Amino acid sequence: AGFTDYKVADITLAAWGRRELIIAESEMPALMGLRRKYAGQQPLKGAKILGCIHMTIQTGVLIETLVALGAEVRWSSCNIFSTQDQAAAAIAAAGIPVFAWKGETEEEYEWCIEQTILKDGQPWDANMVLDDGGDLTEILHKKYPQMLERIHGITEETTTGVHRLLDMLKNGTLKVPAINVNDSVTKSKNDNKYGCRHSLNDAIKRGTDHLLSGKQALVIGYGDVGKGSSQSLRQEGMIVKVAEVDPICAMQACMDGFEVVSPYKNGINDGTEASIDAALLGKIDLIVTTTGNVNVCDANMLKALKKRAVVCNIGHFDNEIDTAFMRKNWAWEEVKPQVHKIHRTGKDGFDAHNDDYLILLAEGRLVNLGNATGHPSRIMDGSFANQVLAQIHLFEQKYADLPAAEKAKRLSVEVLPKKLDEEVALEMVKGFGGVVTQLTPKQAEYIGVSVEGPFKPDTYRY
Amino acid sequence: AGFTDYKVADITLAAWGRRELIIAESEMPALMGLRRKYAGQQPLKGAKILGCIHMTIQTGVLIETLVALGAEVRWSSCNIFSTQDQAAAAIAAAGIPVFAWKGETEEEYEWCIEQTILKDGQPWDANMVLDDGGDLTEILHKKYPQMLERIHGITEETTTGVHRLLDMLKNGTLKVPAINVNDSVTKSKNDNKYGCRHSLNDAIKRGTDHLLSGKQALVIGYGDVGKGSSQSLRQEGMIVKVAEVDPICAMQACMDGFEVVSPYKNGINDGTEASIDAALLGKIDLIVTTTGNVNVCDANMLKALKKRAVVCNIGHFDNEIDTAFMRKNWAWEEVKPQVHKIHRTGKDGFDAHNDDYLILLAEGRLVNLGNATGHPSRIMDGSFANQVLAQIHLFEQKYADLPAAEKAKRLSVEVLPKKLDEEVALEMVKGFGGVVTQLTPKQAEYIGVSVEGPFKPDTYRY
Amino acid sequence: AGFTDYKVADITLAAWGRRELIIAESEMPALMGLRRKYAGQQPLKGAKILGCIHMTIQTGVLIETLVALGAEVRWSSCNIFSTQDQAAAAIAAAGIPVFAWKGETEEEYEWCIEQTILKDGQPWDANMVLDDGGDLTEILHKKYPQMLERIHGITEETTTGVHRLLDMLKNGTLKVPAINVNDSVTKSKNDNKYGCRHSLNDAIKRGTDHLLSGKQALVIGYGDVGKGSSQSLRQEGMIVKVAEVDPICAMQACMDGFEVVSPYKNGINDGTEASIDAALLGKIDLIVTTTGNVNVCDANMLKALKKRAVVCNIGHFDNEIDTAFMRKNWAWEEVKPQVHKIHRTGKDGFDAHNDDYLILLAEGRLVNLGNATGHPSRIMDGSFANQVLAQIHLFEQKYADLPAAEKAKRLSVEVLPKKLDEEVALEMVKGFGGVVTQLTPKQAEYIGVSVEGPFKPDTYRY
Amino acid sequence: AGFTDYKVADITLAAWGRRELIIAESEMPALMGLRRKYAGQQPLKGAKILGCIHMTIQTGVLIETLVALGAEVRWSSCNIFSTQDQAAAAIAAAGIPVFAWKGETEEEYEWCIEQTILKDGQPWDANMVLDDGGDLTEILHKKYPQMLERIHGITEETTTGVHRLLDMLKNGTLKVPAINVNDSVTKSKNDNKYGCRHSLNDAIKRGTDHLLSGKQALVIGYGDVGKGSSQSLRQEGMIVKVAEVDPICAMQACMDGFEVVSPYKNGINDGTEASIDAALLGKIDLIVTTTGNVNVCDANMLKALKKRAVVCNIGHFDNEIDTAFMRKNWAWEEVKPQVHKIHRTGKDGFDAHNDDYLILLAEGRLVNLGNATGHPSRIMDGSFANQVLAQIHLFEQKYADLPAAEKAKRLSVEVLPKKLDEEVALEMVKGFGGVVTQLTPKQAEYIGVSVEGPFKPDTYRY
Ligand SMILES: NC(=O)c1ccc[n+]([C@@H]2O[C@H](COP(=O)([O-])OP(=O)(O)OC[C@H]3O[C@@H](n4cnc5c(N)ncnc54)[C@H](O)[C@@H]3O)[C@@H](O)[C@H]2O)c1
Ligand SMILES: NC(=O)c1ccc[n+]([C@@H]2O[C@H](COP(=O)([O-])OP(=O)(O)OC[C@H]3O[C@@H](n4cnc5c(N)ncnc54)[C@H](O)[C@@H]3O)[C@@H](O)[C@H]2O)c1
Ligand SMILES: NC(=O)c1ccc[n+]([C@@H]2O[C@H](COP(=O)([O-])OP(=O)(O)OC[C@H]3O[C@@H](n4cnc5c(N)ncnc54)[C@H](O)[C@@H]3O)[C@@H](O)[C@H]2O)c1
Ligand SMILES: NC(=O)c1ccc[n+]([C@@H]2O[C@H](COP(=O)([O-])OP(=O)(O)OC[C@H]3O[C@@H](n4cnc5c(N)ncnc54)[C@H](O)[C@@H]3O)[C@@H](O)[C@H]2O)c1
Ligand SMILES: Nc1ncnc2[nH]cnc12
Ligand SMILES: Nc1ncnc2[nH]cnc12
Ligand SMILES: [K+]
Ligand SMILES: [K+]
Ligand SMILES: [K+]
Ligand SMILES: [K+]
Repeated sequence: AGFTDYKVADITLAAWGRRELIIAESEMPALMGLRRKYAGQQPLKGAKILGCIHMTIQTGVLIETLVALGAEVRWSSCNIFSTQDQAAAAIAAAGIPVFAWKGETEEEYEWCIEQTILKDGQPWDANMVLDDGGDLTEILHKKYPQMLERIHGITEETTTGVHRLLDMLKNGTLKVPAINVNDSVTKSKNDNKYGCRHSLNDAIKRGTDHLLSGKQALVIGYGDVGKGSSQSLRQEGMIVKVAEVDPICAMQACMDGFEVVSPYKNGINDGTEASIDAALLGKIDLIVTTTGNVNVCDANMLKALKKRAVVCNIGHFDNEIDTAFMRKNWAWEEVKPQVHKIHRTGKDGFDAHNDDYLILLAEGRLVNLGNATGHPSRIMDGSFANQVLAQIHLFEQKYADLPAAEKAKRLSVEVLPKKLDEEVALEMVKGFGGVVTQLTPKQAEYIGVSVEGPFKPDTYRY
Repeated sequence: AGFTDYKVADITLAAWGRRELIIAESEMPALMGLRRKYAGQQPLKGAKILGCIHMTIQTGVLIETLVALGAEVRWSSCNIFSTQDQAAAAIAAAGIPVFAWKGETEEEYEWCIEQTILKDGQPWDANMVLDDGGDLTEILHKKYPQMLERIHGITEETTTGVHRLLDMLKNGTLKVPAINVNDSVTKSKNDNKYGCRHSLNDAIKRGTDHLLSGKQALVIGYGDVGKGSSQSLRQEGMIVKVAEVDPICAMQACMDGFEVVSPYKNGINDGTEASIDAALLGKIDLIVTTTGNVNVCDANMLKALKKRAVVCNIGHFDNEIDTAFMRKNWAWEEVKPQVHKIHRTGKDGFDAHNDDYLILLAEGRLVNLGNATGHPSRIMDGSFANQVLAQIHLFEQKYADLPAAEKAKRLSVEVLPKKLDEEVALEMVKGFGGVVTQLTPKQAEYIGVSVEGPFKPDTYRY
Repeated sequence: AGFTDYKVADITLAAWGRRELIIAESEMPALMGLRRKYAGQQPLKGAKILGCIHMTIQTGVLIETLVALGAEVRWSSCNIFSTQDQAAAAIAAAGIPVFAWKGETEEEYEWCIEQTILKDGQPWDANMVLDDGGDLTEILHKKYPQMLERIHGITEETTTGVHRLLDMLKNGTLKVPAINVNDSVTKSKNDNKYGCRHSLNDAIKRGTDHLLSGKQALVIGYGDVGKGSSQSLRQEGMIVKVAEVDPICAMQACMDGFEVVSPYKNGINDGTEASIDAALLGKIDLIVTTTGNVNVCDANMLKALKKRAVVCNIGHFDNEIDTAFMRKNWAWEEVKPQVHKIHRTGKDGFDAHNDDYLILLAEGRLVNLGNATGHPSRIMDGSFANQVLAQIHLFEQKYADLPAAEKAKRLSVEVLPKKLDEEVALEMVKGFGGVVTQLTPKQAEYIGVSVEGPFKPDTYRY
Repeated sequence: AGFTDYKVADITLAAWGRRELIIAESEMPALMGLRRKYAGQQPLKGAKILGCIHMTIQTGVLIETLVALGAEVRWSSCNIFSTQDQAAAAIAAAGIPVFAWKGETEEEYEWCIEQTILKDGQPWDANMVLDDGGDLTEILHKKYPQMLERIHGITEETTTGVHRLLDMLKNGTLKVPAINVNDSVTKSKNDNKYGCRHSLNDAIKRGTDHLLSGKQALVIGYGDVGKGSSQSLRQEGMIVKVAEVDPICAMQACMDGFEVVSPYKNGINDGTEASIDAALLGKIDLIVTTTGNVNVCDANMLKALKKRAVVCNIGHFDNEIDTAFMRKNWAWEEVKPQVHKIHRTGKDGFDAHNDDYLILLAEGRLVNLGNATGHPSRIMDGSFANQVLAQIHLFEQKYADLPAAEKAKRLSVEVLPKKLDEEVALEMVKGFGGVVTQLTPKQAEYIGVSVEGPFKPDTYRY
């Protein structure tokens, strides 16, 4: 009962967090099916996992699934605003080291990751990594390279983090093999698209309580997150316009019934105020960045936006919006946590009744997790069942224990095989009460598949 | 001008067809852009293309683009009901050999393909093949192998035809290389999905004029065609249920807001009447097959359907529905072309006032093309720009002229490169008036792409 | 068998029309329930009904219901393009006088109405009137006032016709009592709104085969027809803008997720070209008029529309669009019946390849009936069950047989009582397989209604 | 300033509340337009308003508009869970008597109303009443008749309160005239419908964070609230079924694309368990009551619901659900405020891991206000502009000062005139940036209206 190896906002929130974990378990059949399937086998016995992912109720169910399969863990959040304090409390109260609270400073964010890496002031004997966005992976490679000599693999959650892993692999700087969890269909579709459909409008309502119907939105990007975000707004009755640099994604937006526009005249972002389509931006009530890119809602765009427009970002990092420009030039009036009016009158105080402001959500950080609770349990079930399978695979592979010759042929970034992707999906469908049909032998022969799958070639896009 | 090398329903429909071709050209900017870009170069000069694809207005613009780039062609439809007679007439009146009419018998269908293959009773000097579904490809391999010796390639339109090509490649029986046109994103995720969204409800309305809002539909399959078909019906207000054998596609259906059901109890299709979920099928007003598989709307399902339900197929071939069972056992009352009441009372004549019938559309053949006009020009623009690019590529490669050892290195089924897919998409977006944004050099570096694209890795699923 | 008292396009279409009538009966449970309920009673024995309403399959079922209840009728269509020739043929072949074909001239339209009014060159002994739009009503009042001395009532179908009846009543020129069928909920909602949702996109697809998704629409008006029309387009993925003069209707459009715009700068229609919002009109691909008003798509709007935009009208009369201006100034190229390219280059012939044209559907007449088949049977069931009830009521009232004192207290325009409106709706719900719940006595007492209804006060708006 | 005449949860929330009021003012152009138009005239100078309506931010803007026009007020909430504590704090900190907090007991709820009625232990000098649901109106009639002698009128917000007023009028017990604010179009067809569309899914997400897409809902009722509620869930991807006793509303549900079902076999609610459609209720994941009626989600329905279904009510009063049965028989586990697991195992404690529970939101009280923030400011703008106009009208009429014979002529429940309804709507449309078109004199004559409106007859249903 003398557990002290944690730091959370308020340990007394634990009972509430535990009640929400018990509900979440009932919403996560793929993940809880893995718990039941592998509990006796203990496939993660001896695993010591450094985890860095949004400390939500859903991540709590992931953590306790890893522990139930035999692992020890040390946990932090991968964003300063995404922790649910009741989830962090419930995990700490169960005797699991977690360093996470909603509303960390940047210094506290780094300190939290460091508290997972170090145990009693010395490097923990970690041997597995679970990451979301690549921050823990980067810190280990830059600051604790000796620890990577003992680590069998990294399982990376998100599009931005995979990009960072691939840059390291191309540069010969990745030191351990990784699984790209993002690119399972039961992750990328379910989480990146459907999760944002549920949680974007949720976060905007909680932050502002604004009517969305009848108002004008601009969604920057139309990848998986942009697709789900645009739907989140369109289904509420917003008039949604979409920006894109990828003409295939822009084609999908047109065919999906959106008008495709650019913030810049003729799409040319030459850096001048003259290039901004001021007429377009002057009619926009809400802008949402979804790109994983840098400065896609720039200073000149922010200057041109309609008065009282809402500005938010649902991509991984806040630099999608030039919030640095806003910090330098405009006065911030906090409405409530994660909601700020940015007064474009200047930086020297503000007029509480000034009409020329923007509303920035979550200080430009991931808005669904910052102003609401991120994706719902039944969606995160897919992503996190993938994470568990990937942790099992890399931990059983034992890369750190292999001779150097075996290591060279295994230093890669891989995806989960389609058969496992299908098995996760089947458990998700059953959670809805859906009934999948079984092919007859003649039908399986006719289309050239096994009755048990996989049902599509690896090239299939769904 | 003394041209007689054609067979169509009614040559006097040519002027109407030509008016619709001129409209369609204005709806097909990618295809007409290729005409403008390549007309001076004449990249298909010397090409002699056997074409087998639905003889619609959209196919007319494809044909005339190939001719405009230097090709000569001989053309037939790939389905007995999909020709638009005014399109066939306009092509024949332009001096282009075409053998196609709406409402062919099976014998006439085979004769029409044979009239493209033979000219003046002897093999035409063909050197290229454009196919949709693989029927012409199969006839050439089985009956005209000497002609394949001089053919440089096949460009195949559709999922079913690609499967047939891959079976041949794996068995060592494919004799010329092929391009899988289906799997461009501007084909598969445009034509297969959005095309069916436009044209399924269109065909049902033309065939029956039934209100769809408030009625119950069952869509068999949730691949690209099943996704577009379900949306076609849901957007009209149908209550849509979806069946699937692929749990990933079933998961998408659930997350897209559909109830996932099986015609069989617990999904087990064991051939007994007892396996049919009679309560489910007894409530269905419309069943649509979308699978490319065999007997997915089987005899026992047809016996169990609600009285007066509509039965149709939008997959390539009619054997998705057991129409043979219906021909053997039940009396067919033609309402009008491509609309039959199937009287479940028996086969010995019918009672015009019997209440126990099903309405079968297009005798189970592709319903969008059989009962309406298939996909609209602005969607087919994508598929057919891909076709032209693929014809240019295989014709310029000149496989038939290669030595045996070089043929061996090039005998493959390939897809178009992503850069070309993006260039097609860009023209389509411009056709909507969409404006694609250009990355700055810093943004392109940040995400690791060229400013000119491609913007996604080949693994990206959109 | 010597029946000659009719004029239709082609009597040989009768068997096809009869097959479609038999299907339509199965889609019209309220109307066929009235047939079964009242057949023995013959409540319309002795009725001699002049009917003027779109001679569609649905009107055929109405006609034969009146006849089955004892009436004699003489029928014409209320629009030159709305007849379905197979329906007119089936009615004529059954021995019922009908004068109607698709594609009448204005002179033929008037001649057809006159052939119902006259029998053997003399006024028919008509005693009831069923009208849609008020043309027959107007002709009787202006040209055959003596016939109105024998007529017990008029049952008027549509919003425009009711307006005309109310003007006559206010002016003391209406000569017989009328029932406003339009304002039953089972008419106005079902027909005016839902019918247009089904049939507007249907007609545009049949006329043009244009992709609608991703394109820009302007719907003029947001009453019942404008609401249904906007939904017909939005559900196809159009980007729909709405114009209105009624701020309450405009508020609904905003809340329904549409941008509300005016063709005129600041909404001020001063008659000058300068007042046109040329930037707005230059981006519109489709304009649909829904108002029942005059010149809502005027000459200056037509001049400013985007090249190749589609122009159509779904209100009752063609004068919603200034087609007279187009006839005077621009060359018309017929694509096919009810589809014309209007070449804005001038009136002296046209260039078949000119890019500066508009596509006008149905020459500006009701587009759903002109280019498709109007509303579906299951929707028209509501409107036409109301018509039958209203004919029974007015015929049984016997206004023409009353003393002058009784006539004065009965010269009114009335609606059907709510209890009958509910009974029609119940039969419609049952046709969908819907199950209405029965209030318990305690619940009925709690909300202050009878268990049998009516369930709402007459002020309720639904 | 020494003000103590209030009771709120926490006065230190005032500054947050004031920030949200200032935002809400920018979202409420009709209400703020009334403030600007009437501030100089002071039409409510001398008004002393007892107000009983949900103490939200939106109600704060209403209160301060009344005060800005000259009124003094004493305020309470009309529901124990609907107060936003920061709104109550901001109003109290402005020196306005308010007695309201989120989470009142029933005794506290009654005490709060009593603190508005009494000032310093004696009747306040009230002369106007603003009510939502009729509780304050009932207390005044039953317990404070002498106070009603000096009250000029009641302005009643909601359907349930209007029903109570009409019952009193019919029984001869209503003592002062009333305005039915509910039945303005800018109230009923804005607040009742669109408000629930925004706020129902909002409350469910905040209370449970459940994914809604792909799950089964049953909405009891399809009036204004039921229509908006069904849309709230359907737009999230729920499979929504609708129950109704009114066949017209049921017909609308069918035509809007919903399956219409009854909890009872054949719709017969005879009080036996055998009458429950157990198969139907066993598949429902969420039930929402919308009726204003009693016991529409009864004890037998609650016993039959699928395990872990969510149960909630968005009608005015909690007796739509038999929560009394649940309090008597089943154990309640509080998850967090306004979220309880109802364990169907029995009442003698509960098992935290029991799978057989229902999730009840807001203890069966109005869920949008109990678990979220009710309707958004831009929707409440309409309702509350109507409230202000109604207060001005009844206060200026001065009923309490009239002689008995004149009171008799004015004792009524009336609605606001259409012209005012349109003027409210126009301000709302301008708030979206919408542009209403002005009729030309010829067009106004053609349809029989004034250029200034009203544009529709009083019978028009929108
Ligand atoms: N908040 C969440 O819950 C959540 C969930 C999943 C992923 N993410 C993050 O969201 C981001 C996007 O992820 P994704 O999976 O959608 O990636 P994606 O690659 O599928 O899509 C990003 C899109 O942005 C477009 N884009 C890039 N630069 C642009 C610019 N300047 N203007 C317009 N469009 C531009 C690209 O063309 C691409 O289609 C990543 O940072 C990812 O880590 C967040
Ligand atoms: N009519 C058209 O215009 C049109 C357009 C494109 C393609 N097609 C044809 O439609 C068919 C489908 O093409 P696609 O691109 O959608 O292929 P696809 O592979 O994307 O989808 C077919 C789906 O059917 C499912 N399926 C197979 N057997 C099943 C069964 N017994 N029950 C339920 N689901 C089952 C598969 O799991 C798969 O997801 C092919 O024949 C293709 O050639 C028609
Ligand atoms: N084609 C069909 O099947 C069909 C069906 C029903 C009715 N109708 C006809 O459609 C028309 C409309 O009927 P409705 O029932 O919708 O009537 P409605 O009164 O409910 O709606 C007409 C709307 O037009 C608006 N309007 C008038 N002038 C306008 C202008 N200049 N600009 C913009 N908006 C303007 C009005 O404000 C009103 O809301 C009538 O002519 C009716 O007879 C046609
Ligand atoms: N929560 C909110 O923000 C909010 C907003 C407006 C009104 N309300 C309240 O919601 C309730 C409904 O208001 P409304 O304006 O929609 O009223 P309404 O009269 O328009 O609709 C109620 C509907 O319930 C139906 N109904 C009655 N008993 C039924 C039963 N046993 N089963 C099924 N259907 C049944 C009626 O037929 C009717 O159509 C009222 O109590 C009102 O005060 C709440
Ligand atoms: N609820 C959630 N938990 C963890 N990671 C997430 N990413 C998005 N939503 C999430
Ligand atoms: N199908 C139809 N028949 C008759 N009148 C109509 N009005 C609209 N559609 C109609
Ligand atoms: K969550
Ligand atoms: K077509
Ligand atoms: K029809
Ligand atoms: K609110």
